[PDB]
Amino acid sequence: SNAIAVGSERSADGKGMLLANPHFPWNGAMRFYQMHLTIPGRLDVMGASLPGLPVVNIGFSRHLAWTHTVDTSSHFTLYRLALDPKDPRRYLVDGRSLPLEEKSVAIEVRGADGKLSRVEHKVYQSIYGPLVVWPGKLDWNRSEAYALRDANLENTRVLQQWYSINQASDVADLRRRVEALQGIPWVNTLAADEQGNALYMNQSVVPYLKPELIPACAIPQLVAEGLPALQGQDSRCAWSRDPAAAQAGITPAAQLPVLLRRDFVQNSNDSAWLTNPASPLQGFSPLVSQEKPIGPRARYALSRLQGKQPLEAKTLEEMVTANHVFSADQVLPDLLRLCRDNQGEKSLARACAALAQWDRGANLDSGSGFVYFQRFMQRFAELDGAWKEPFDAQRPLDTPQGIALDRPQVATQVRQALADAAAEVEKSGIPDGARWGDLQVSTRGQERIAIPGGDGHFGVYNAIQSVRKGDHLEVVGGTSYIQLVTFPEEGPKARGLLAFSQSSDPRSPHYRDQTELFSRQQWQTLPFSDRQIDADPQLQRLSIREAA
Amino acid sequence: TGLAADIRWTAYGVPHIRAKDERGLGYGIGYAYARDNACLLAEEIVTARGERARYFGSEGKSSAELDNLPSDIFYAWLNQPEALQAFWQAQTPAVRQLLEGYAAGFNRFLREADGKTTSCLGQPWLRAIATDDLLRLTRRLLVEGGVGQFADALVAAAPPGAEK
Ligand SMILES: *[B-](O)(O)CCCCCCCC
Repeated sequence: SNAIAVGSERSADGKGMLLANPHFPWNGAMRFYQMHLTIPGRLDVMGASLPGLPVVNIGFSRHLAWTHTVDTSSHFTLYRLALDPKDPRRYLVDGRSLPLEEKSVAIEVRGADGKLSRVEHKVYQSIYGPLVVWPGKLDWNRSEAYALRDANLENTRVLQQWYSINQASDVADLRRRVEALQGIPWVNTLAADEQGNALYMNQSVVPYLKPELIPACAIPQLVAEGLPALQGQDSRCAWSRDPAAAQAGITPAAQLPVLLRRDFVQNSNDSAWLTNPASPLQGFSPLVSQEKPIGPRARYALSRLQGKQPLEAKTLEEMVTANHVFSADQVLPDLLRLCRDNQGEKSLARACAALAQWDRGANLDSGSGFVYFQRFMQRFAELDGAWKEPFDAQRPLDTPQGIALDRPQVATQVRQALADAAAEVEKSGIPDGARWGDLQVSTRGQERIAIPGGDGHFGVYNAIQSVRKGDHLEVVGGTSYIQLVTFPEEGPKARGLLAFSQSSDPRSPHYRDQTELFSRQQWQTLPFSDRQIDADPQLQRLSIREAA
Repeated sequence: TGLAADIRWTAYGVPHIRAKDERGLGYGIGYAYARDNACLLAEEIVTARGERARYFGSEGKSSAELDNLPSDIFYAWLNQPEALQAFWQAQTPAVRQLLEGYAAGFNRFLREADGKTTSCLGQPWLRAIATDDLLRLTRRLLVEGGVGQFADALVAAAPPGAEK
């Protein structure tokens, strides 16, 4: 997901502006749905929501717009148990042997017969939560096992929290309501208001450990691999309690990253650290936010947002609709140089041509250079020390960059990766001069619609995830609900689309109407005022009631 | 005590729901969502109830690509009656009313549906929902940042035998 909030110091009109570009599945229980909710006098909010939820998750109201991105904070901890040496169904806490709890669940299974049979399954639980096994990494042997404690299991505040956000007036009010309740489960929140404040909050539900506990409560080898793993044989490694937290064992709001500015804030699923580089966010728990190298989407965004030139709504829109493959900017120039150094290598001929004609985009019209580049990058990512200038923590926006072609061992390997990638692409069935739009589609009944965009890991801001299905790449997730909101005096001006359309049902008049529009990248008004709603020539109305 | 909503649809089937209270508001939301996505919601409620293997057998998967039986084990464990009850009792009146309204509105559309925008008309798993079903979906959503990512791992967790 991407999010950009702009404030009075950088917006073309001196007011707030918000771009919301969440990347979520195109089917299933996380498929966004557009709606506008009004209780006249006290509630008036519009946006999109997830299935089954009677609240708006991402949206806007009269003076405020807000959105979310998945954060890098941990919302659970693994606990390594020390098993009782005499009994692998018991575990030690402070040297004392405790029994695992057993909860049995029974499931009905429909057989080939069409008859049901009952299946019983034992779920083992510790004081921390259920045990989990990852064969070859988190095993359950005679020495150790792993339990998982999920902080959001106790978060009964999540629905109240969005309903409260739905009633928020401005950014200050939004911040108060989120910090008070702490009901947001696992996302960042970014927002802008009419007055021109831009807000970033890393305000979610996060396991809390006092800082003095962390060096000895961590499992060093597992946290080095990115897992929030704690020592489960020490009672002192329980989540810390703090009276100010809304929920026992989670981090108080005051210890979570917040950035309130009037120029901009942004996030593309990296940590809080470089939300705005002019004001780095540092000094938080490793459970909360770390200073890790930022991905290419954020690196791209920052390269367009930095500076002193005003940001227009159009600027933010085109950051999405350009479909620029930002990863190419770090790799393609040196790659093209290697190509010129290896003309005559017939095996590289088709690839090098395609890469040279390529517009460096993931547009419908983009050439097969994108496909060659993707397969190369996948191999390039596995090479060691191939960057001409590796990540530099003192230049986090500009590194890594280039290919270390001056090192022979790198030059040989990069050329081999290009050869392998080229072979792989030509091995597949990609026709002569097929464009990216010919390949990446979304199926609607028995038709296909060409879909622009590409994988976010290659730095396409308009992130689109696809899987191979027969003769094409079928879109499974990515750019979904789009809203771009500004605040002219008349009222909120919102613009966007729901990429996969309102309905998942093929019978619906709204199964593919917005998808055709997404294909052509033609965003539309999101009508909010009664006057906007009444001006729509497609307006339909129905009133319904029934006794309680 | 009286559910009523006023719904307007603009271009692309975007609903604008107006009501005097949360119950009425929920009523309009559940009705309008059902018109577009009844089968989706029905399918995901089946998942969140741990009943996929019951309707579809062991060889299929959920829309999260988990095998039906491990998925069922996980959501039966996650959404036990006690957990749902404690969750409900911690909800504010306003949220309870939103949810009660949503269920009623979804169920109203089902009663009237003639297949115009519903492809799964007649399926045994397409049926009236309850507020508990919406709680099951909410809890399912909650744990996507946590134990939900380890659903297969939870199901696989069994103590060692006599191996060396
Ligand atoms: B993105 O980080 O790929 C997905 C963000 C979606 C936010 C969902 C908010 C409702 C729970």
